[PDB]
Amino acid sequence: DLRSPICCILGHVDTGKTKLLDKIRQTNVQAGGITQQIGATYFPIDAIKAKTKVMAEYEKQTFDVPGLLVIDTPGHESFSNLRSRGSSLCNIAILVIDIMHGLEQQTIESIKLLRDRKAPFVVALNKIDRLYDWKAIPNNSFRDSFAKQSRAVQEEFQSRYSKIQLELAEQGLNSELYFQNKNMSKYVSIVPTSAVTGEGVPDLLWLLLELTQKRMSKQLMYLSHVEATILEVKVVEGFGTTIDVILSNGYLREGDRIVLCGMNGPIVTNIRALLTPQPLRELRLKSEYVHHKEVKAALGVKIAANDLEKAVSGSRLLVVGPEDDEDELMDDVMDDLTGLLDSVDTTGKGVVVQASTLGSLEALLDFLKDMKIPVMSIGLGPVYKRDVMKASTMLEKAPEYAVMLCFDVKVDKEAEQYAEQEGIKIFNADVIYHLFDSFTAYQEKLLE
Ligand SMILES: Nc1nc2c(ncn2[C@@H]2O[C@H](COP(=O)(O)OP(=O)(O)O)[C@@H](O)[C@H]2O)c(=O)[nH]1
Ligand SMILES: [Mg+2]
Repeated sequence: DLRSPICCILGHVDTGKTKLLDKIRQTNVQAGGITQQIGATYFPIDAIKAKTKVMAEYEKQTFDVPGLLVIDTPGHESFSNLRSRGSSLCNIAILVIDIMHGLEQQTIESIKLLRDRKAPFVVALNKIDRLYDWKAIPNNSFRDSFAKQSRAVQEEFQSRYSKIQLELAEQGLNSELYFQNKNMSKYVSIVPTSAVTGEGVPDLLWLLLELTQKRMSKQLMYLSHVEATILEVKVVEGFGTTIDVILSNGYLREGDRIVLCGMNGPIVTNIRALLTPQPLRELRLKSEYVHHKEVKAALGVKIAANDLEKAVSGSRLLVVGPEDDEDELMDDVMDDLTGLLDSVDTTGKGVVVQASTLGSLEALLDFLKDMKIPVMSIGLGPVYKRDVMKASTMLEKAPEYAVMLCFDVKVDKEAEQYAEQEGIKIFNADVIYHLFDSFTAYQEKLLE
């Protein structure tokens, strides 16, 4: 019937997003069936019902979708694919904000990322239990526990919340509590949360269900064509190169013929194995993985197959069924990469760019297009000496354009030394915006 929605959690360090995730993950004693998958964890709808029971006191409950899928992996893997395709990787985003700290640098970074991404999101106001002399009711709804609290506590909460709402107003986005908010489009919804007590978690889950079911009912339907995107390319012993992928829709089976985007060219291979993590320590001891002859959306799965090393993160994966043309499909999957590649001119004066994923590369090229800096070549995966040579060619005619913009990429020591001696400039940042700031700083420092 319906397709399970995908949730992603992003916040400044020590906000409690991991702890919150663990609280939601917590085994329910009554339900159950929550499985840790590769790059994600899945919650069956019954477990959510069990967790969202108290929300019956304030809101109408709907449980149409089979489950909720959230992404465990730290960072921004949920945005490794193109923004148009982005809906597949992340239906809704959870921005965790410490009610104590309020807005922080990584928070503003994440906000800007979401605005560029045009991705819908809600904010979780975590650490509310830390409010002075807060009396906690484990796993209670927010409004109930708030009503339970003393006037002093309510006033402290109101002060901090008002401050944070003001800070969000500074970033240009209007914010309101989820029940108070009239329109989701204009106002972002705040749900106060405590990852330790579990307070607000029912509100959060209910809100996710509401937004995803109502707004994304349109977005999430069942499709017989496969829908999947590669979160990561990782090397696992006994399998060589494997790809960790989120299967948003459809069925994947062993022995399937699949085509995926690759740096040099399109990759075609047959699935040798479909793998999921194994919870039981005793069984995990024999083998770290469980094999599935067939796998059904929505879940995060590790795919083992030939020629996976060339694979690019963020790329969509297509299965050629009978009556389908594999070559046509290769062009189809490659279309995003080619689409980005064309924007760069192999012939002309430009800078060199290297990125980890398609989405990061997209954001980079968008930034350069805005700043009007031309790009001669595009790079994916680890930086090598040749990639630096590409920039080295620019040195004779234009010293200023002989630079490398690299995001979330690993640079070889040989490449590092070569660039060091040659005088090429390499920009590398964990955060995409850090690279923007440092780069503009470099341009203005060369401008003087
Ligand atoms: N009191 C309280 N502490 C929290 C809450 N959420 C997180 N913490 C604390 O914050 C510390 C670090 O949080 P962590 O989950 O590692 O943040 P993350 O790495 O950004 O996900 C942990 O030791 C938690 O005890 C909360 O809701 N209430
Ligand atoms: Mg963490």
